[PDB]
Amino acid sequence: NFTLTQPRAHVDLGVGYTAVCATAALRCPLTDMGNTAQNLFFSRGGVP
Amino acid sequence: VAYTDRATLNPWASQKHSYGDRLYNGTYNLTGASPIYSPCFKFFTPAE
Repeated sequence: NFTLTQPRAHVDLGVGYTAVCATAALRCPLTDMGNTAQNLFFSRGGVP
Repeated sequence: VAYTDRATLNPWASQKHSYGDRLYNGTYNLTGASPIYSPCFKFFTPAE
């Protein structure tokens, strides 16, 4: 099992910002906006 | 899995050995020897 590893490096050369993100489009929403409560009883906290 | 707040909406044909799913599911041979096509053969049936 030849473990090929290639160490390298990289450095930025920008005074302000030379790279921008632009959230533009929308795919399908991942979590449904349905009806879901929470039952905080999971937490063994407080004096009973 | 659709309206999770509840468990069903038809307590009389969504349960095992209920009023409807014994009548409309051919595994029990109620309307077996009857050659009429009833269009509920697919909405109530455990398929292969």
